[PDB]
Amino acid sequence: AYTPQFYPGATKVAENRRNHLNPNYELEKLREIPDEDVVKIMGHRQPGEDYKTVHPPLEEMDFVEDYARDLVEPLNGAKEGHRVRYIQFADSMYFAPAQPYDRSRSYMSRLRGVDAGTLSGRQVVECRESDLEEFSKNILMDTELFDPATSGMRGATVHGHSLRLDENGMMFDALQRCVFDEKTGHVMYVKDQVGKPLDAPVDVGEPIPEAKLREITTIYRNDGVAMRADPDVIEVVKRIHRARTLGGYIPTNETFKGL
Amino acid sequence: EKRLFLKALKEKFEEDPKEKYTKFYTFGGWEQSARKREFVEANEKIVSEKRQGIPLYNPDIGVPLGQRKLMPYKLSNTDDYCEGDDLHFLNNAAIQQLWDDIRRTVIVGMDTAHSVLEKRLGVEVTPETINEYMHTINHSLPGGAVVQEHMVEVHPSLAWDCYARIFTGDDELADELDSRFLIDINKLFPEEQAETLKAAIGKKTYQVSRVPSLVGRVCDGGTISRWSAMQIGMSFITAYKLCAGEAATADFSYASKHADVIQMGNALPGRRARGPNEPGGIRFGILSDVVQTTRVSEDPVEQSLEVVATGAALYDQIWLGAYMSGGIGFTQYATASYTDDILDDFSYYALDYVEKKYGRMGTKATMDVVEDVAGEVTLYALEQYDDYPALLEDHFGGSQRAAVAAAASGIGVCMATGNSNAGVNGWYLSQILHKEYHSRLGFYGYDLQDQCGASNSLAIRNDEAAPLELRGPNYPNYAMNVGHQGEYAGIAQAAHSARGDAFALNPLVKVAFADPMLVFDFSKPRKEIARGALREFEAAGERDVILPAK
Amino acid sequence: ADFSYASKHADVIQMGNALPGRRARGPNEPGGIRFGILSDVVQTTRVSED
Amino acid sequence: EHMVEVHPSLAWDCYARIFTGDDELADELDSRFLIDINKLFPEEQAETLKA
Amino acid sequence: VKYEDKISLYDAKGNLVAENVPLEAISPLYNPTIKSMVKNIKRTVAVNLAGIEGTLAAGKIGGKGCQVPGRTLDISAVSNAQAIADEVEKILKVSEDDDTAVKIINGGKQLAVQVPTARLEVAAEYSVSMLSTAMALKEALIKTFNIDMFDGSTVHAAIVGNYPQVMDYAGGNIASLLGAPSMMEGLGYALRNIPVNHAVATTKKNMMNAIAFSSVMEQTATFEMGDAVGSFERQHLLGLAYQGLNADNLVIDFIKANAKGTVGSVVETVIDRAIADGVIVVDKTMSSGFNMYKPADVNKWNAYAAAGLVAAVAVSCGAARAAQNVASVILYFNDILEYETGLPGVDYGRSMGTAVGFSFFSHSIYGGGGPGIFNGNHVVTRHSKGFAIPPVCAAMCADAGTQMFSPEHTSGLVGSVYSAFDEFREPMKYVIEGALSIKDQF
Amino acid sequence: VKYEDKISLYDAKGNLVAENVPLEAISPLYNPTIKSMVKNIKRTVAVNLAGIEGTLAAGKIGGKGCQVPGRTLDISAVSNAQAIADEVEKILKVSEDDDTAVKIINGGKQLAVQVPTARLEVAAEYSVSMLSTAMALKEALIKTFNIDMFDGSTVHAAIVGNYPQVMDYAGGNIASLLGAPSMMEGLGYALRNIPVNHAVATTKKNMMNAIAFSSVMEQTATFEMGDAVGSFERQHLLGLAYQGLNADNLVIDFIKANAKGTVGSVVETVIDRAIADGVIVVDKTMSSGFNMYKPADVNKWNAYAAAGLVAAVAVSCGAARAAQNVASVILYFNDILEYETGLPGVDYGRSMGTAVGFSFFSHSIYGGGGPGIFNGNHVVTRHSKGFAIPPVCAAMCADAGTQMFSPEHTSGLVGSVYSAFDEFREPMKYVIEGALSIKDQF
Ligand code: F43
Ligand SMILES: C[C@@H](OP(=O)(O)O)[C@H](NC(=O)/C=C\CCCCSSCCS(=O)(=O)O)C(=O)O
Ligand SMILES: C[C@@H](OP(=O)(O)O)[C@H](NC(=O)CCCCCCS)C(=O)O
Ligand SMILES: O=S(=O)(O)CCS
Repeated sequence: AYTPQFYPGATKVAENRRNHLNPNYELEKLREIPDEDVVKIMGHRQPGEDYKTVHPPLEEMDFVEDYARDLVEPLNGAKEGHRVRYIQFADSMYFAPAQPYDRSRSYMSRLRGVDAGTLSGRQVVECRESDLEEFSKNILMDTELFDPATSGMRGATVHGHSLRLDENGMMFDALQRCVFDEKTGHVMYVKDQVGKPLDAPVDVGEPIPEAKLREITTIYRNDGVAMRADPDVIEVVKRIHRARTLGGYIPTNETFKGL
Repeated sequence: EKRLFLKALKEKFEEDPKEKYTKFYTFGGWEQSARKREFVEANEKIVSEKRQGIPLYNPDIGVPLGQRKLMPYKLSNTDDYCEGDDLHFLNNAAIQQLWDDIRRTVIVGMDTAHSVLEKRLGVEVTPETINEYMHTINHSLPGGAVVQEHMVEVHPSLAWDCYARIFTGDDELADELDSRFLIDINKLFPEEQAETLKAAIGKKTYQVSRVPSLVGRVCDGGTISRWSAMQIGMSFITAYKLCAGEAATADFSYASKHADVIQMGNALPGRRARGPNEPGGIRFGILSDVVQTTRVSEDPVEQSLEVVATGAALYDQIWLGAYMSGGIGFTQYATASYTDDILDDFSYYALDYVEKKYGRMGTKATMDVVEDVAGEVTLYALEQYDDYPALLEDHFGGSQRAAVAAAASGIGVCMATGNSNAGVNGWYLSQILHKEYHSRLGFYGYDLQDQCGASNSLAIRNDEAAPLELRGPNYPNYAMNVGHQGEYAGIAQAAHSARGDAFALNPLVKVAFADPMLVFDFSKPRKEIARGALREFEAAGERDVILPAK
Repeated sequence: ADFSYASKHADVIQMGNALPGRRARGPNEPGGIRFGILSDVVQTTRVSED
Repeated sequence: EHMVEVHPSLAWDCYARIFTGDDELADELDSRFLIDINKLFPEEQAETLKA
Repeated sequence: VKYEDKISLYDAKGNLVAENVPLEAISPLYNPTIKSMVKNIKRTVAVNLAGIEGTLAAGKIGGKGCQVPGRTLDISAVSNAQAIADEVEKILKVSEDDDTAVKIINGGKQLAVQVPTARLEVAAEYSVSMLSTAMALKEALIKTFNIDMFDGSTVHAAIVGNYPQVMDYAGGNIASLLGAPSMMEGLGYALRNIPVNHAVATTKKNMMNAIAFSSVMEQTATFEMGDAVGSFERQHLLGLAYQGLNADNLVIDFIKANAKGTVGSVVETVIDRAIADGVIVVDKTMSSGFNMYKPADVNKWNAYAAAGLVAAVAVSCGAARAAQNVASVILYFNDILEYETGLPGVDYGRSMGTAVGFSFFSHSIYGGGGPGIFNGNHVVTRHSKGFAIPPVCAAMCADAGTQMFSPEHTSGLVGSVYSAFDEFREPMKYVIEGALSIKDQF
Repeated sequence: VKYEDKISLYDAKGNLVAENVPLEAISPLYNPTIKSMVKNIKRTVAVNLAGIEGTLAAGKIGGKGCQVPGRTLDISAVSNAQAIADEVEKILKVSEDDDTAVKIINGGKQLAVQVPTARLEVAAEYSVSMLSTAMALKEALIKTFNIDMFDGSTVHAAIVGNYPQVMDYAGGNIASLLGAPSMMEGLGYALRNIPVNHAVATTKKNMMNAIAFSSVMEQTATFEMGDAVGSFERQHLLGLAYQGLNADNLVIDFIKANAKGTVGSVVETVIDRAIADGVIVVDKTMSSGFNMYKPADVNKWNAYAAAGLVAAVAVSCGAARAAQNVASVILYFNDILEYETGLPGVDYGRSMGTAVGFSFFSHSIYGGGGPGIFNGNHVVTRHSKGFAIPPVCAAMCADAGTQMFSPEHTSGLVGSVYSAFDEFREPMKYVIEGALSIKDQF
């Protein structure tokens, strides 16, 4: 077969990107947030009530016979017929454990039937509500992919990915969804991801120490690991650029001899 | 004999209007006109200060102007006189605002957006929510940015003419909505007209967005639709807070700003390459619906003549005058249709003849009625030109005579039959009868569409057939030549004024342009052009707050 | 007519070309100005050597 | 004869200028309407533009 | 022959049909089926008789919210509709052994007229079909019901609608698959006008047939645009064969191998197949591992990547049973492949750019419409030369009714008209048969 | 078959060819020569190799007065014209035996290429020829002179001038008889976009052949626009037969009868011939003694009037030997005919109006120019459906050199390239032959 590498490079940032891309790598979990708490922060449905449906279950609806369409096993949320919801994250440029394009690549490499979108200060993944909650609790929130200080589950107003951290090391938030409790040293979500307040704040753990952030981050920085310290990634990027240029000029084996 | 144009001829000409002789070369040249002297002084000051000695205006070169008496111009149905220079579209702010108000208007229907919000997005839609959305769009349309101080915004005083209005055929929703930004059909139209317009519109809700004039000044006419759509989308996603995903937001965006958009004009192809909301894309029925005289007047001739004046001032003066030719322009071509009561007198005679012979709308459109009505009106108009030498001096160009007589004939035929194509056929017959009568017509080619018209009036071929309401400046015969389109719009309006119709082509445009918030009130275009010629018209789009005072 | 044709198209230089069809815009619009034309519009080349 | 005209105050920015790569023709031309390549451009740039 | 490439043809069920088929047997310039579909698209016009009757009865001439009082004609077009069809066929008829097919649809409320090819052999463009049909319809309506001479303009407005003023058919009741040539994105862009929803509805929501239809149209258009000329012809032929016609069964094989998989697993299977087939080899091994890969066959690698892109779209959208994933799937399939192998993606980044276009066109408030209305004649989706659109057909075929722009909403009339033709309903099977009929001439 | 009226056939010298030829024998839908002309006009492209060499040598890419310093290539296209033509033929060839030809013109200074018809069968429009030729030229120039990879952009700008930014070929050195589809002012106007100068230069300034070429193109366009279908077809068939091919020798007879005459004499001759042939009869005698006439055959009277209009234009512009009288002659022939007989003009006033606009724009400041720059696609001369342009072509053929925008100034490359084909140069003698071939099939 083919044993897949996942990313070029020898630095810690490249290794962390490879770990995020690897579906067989078990992400280290750093907190325990109950499923109902994740649902409450998500703010789409009330925990304990049934999922709303967009269409009848796939068994009830009638489809034409399609051999190729029936080869793919559908998600359970699709099998029942649940509405497609989203979960959005903002990542700080100051050593956040996960970054937008890294998040999107890991999502499309690890999860089934997801819709990932990448912005400079935003990253959103859309899926059927039940499966979305499942992998939001299992992977997105409980593992090293999330830091309650440098990253934040937030829709609506996203801003602060490029700003400096506040006095507690937390990313700037214009809505203040999460606050720092100095008595216990934990971050508490006082609002859900869109901005409506929660009746009971939910403890999402304490901020990851900066020393661990330096080791688990996936961003290149002059103060941290710089791309100049990882010439292998730059060479691969330049190779991709040259291959694109040669293919767009004349796509033959002779023009690719100058690769 | 009593004629409607007699009083203007008495005021304009010192001799008797029936007198066949006068004297020339004794008026001092351009000094006989105050406007020319003001231009000379302004030119001297401007050259010396701003131009650093480069000459700008030199009356001494070219034709010696003012060899004859430069007549003043009345405005039909108005008791005020102005020089011909004040009626130039560049010197008249009223005409500029007339075009600005039409250019910056986009009508968007909000029923698919409401249905998508209710069902797909799971958000309730109530009259309170509609009022909140109207507040949001009114703040955001000119230059606003909602709850975002860090975002750059346009100076509010720079867009004081920008409004977002709403109207609906649903009575209960109409009275549940805020009257601050509602176009009330019931209180703006007569009872029968309001009922007809509500029946035609239905039980649907529409929003009218008036993009600020400055946006159309800096950019082109195709900017208006994009500006409206962007601001509508922003206001919709701000007022209504939706926790759905982003694909659903794309469906909502289509439903809200690309589903029921009504534009004033279409884009033009080939050598007239232009975007939408340009005067060459406005159909004659659309322009008839823009003018609101059916609201305040029951006289069919006046209703047709207001549309004639608006169409002249737009098509001949702005569109063909500058958009297509440029230069001094075609002011005296269009003013001949709305300055003195010559066209008013001819159209009133045509209406009287039709009422006496065929009744108000007492005949089906046949060839014989077209021929006899058009011939009678043309003969009357031509003999009126013959026996009043001052009238012939006033309309010195044959084009500013052929168009007036043919418009009278077409309006008469449209009164008699109620069919616009019959009216245009009468127009063409009048044109050829005029040519045979006076051994004369307009300019060179000028009658390209008048020799081609008779065959294309009732044609059924692909590029030749269209109802006169669906025709416009992009119609292949009407594409180039001046002196026709403004009268074609009036004939199209007269086709419906004979039936007492509340609208001609689009009820939504008729309701949208009844808005009291418009700078140019389309109820009396002639009066507003008169006001603009007197430098008493407050136009929009002026960058006074971003310019130095010195 | 010869003068008119010359000045309307034979010897005329437009800042921006027309954009007929989907774009639907006339000539001398900012969407028709090429990058070299805008480079030639700026006159810093004749007043500075940097 | 008998035209209306636009207000000169609204067209003070309207200019018709003439420039030529022919130096002999540019010599006996009214400098009011002339865009002088020699005066506005350095020597090498003026020569390149004229060529 | 000039191409030594051989392909094995598989049907939509994954069964072998033929082996060692020359690559040019599926070329648009050689395949009889593609020629027939192009001719039929050019000469087929759909008429809405019920729409004409409704517009004339209410005087609804003129477009969006337009209505002319007093210009109302009360005719029974749907009641007659055999008489009208006979008159239209008689007018459009050129000879006796002549196509001139006019057929009744939905019991009289629609007409499917096929203009004879004789009127198109002496036409420089395809617009003769719609204009001739409109003229014949106007004459038939004026003659059947004795319309007065002063209402022919009303009849014309009801049939065509604003045409002399608006150079198009906006408020009319006559339609065709190709738009006006003056309203194209570029020169030769006429054939990239059929949206994804039309392709899905014509094939009756069959994944492989819709993919084949979209790919055939897109690659024939690339041949028309002059793109598939000289050195690019091989790449476009391989793209068509491997992305649309399921050559070597790559799409079905990848889908079967990733029934429970993700986009990353599809990328892994694609790279494994490319390595096993000799398409790509190891360029060099860097210091930090990561043996770089270079293509031993550039065009074949592009074709393999396109087939894998279609398979990844099918896998993801069959897992979600929603058609909203297409943009992200294409974008991040290309991204993962590029940064996994060091190789270029599908169409050398043009597929990724078009996927970004899809993303911002269907996922925001500055988004507009859904994936069902995607076509190559748009400013947003024109950038990929027939490599990003066919996967959207699979995505929309896999959708379980969660889209506002569903094929049933936007392409019912199109499906009813063009589903009668066998080459349109099952493009894959008949294209394969046509390729088989010209196997021996190469 | 459906038309029972026969016509005679005379050559350009007035000699009889055949009698009792059915009217449909010259129809665009039946005549093989017209079909061949339409097919060949879509695939023939003119290449200016000397222009390419000059543009590349001086960096004249960009268009009017545009130079890009630094982007200068020194190539010898004219010297290597044979090799370039061979490479272009190899690139454009479909299989072996297609009708692909690249002939050498003016010692390699020009190229006349004909893309194969197989490349146009699967094409929706005619733009495939120019784009394919541009791509073939780019590849041939790149692989003949080893042009750097960073200069293919300059080569493309030399061949087509601004195409991605300007949807046209304006600054390029490639041309065709038909204009770009984006320049059409109406649907079906593709065949109307051939300027008068192009037609005159193609026929080498032969009056009768230029008339035949222009009339064939205009009437085939009217067929394409859908105008000549149903009850309108006979009028255009007779207009093509009589005005364009002098069916009954009407044009030559009128010119012979008015060798030293004026327009009024031509009008009198036309009326006398129409009365003698029974086409028109006396309707009534008025009180003043005026004899009002009515047409016994409306379409035959239209054809007679059109032939007389062509004859009058020929007589007047041959007496003056200047082509600036066209608009006045076309206007006043109809103007005096209508008020001499009481009968409608050549096209029910549609040609007279075209003349009233032609007189506008040929003698004023508002646009237009010389008569040679007008065409059926022009906004000024699009109004007459194929009855006004052939007279303009005849008059421009009769010109002695008083026009600045002569065919030599405007159509040098197009005329020289398209004059090499006998079908385009002498359309009269080949359309007559095509009609004779199918004489017995009706
Ligand atoms: C030079 C032209 C050719 C042409 O393309 N346009 C001209 C001139 C042009 C210029 C006038 C320039 C200036 O002020 O000196 C403009 C304004 C077009 C422009 N944007 O430059 C114009 N005419 Ni004209 N032009 C007009 C008219 C006319 C009437 C004049 C009737 C007559 O007394 O003989 C005649 C046509 C005719 O053949 O009959 C006419 C001709 C002509 N017109 C003839 C010859 C003029 C001559 O006297 O030597 N104009 C009129 O009939 C009134 C409206 C008037 C237009 C301006 C306005 O509306 O104020 C003006 C419209
Ligand atoms: C063709 C059109 O895209 P559309 O067809 O998807 O509207 C194209 N772009 C648009 O989407 C429309 C407007 C530009 C908006 C871009 C603003 S960038 S700032 C917002 C960032 S975010 O909203 O994505 O987070 C245009 O009109 O320029
Ligand atoms: C004919 C055509 O001129 P061109 O020869 O194409 O430049 C056309 N002019 C016009 O339409 C002139 C209309 C306004 C001036 C005359 C009004 S009577 C145009 O500008 O596209
Ligand atoms: O009279 S011309 O046709 O020259 C122009 C009229 S302004």
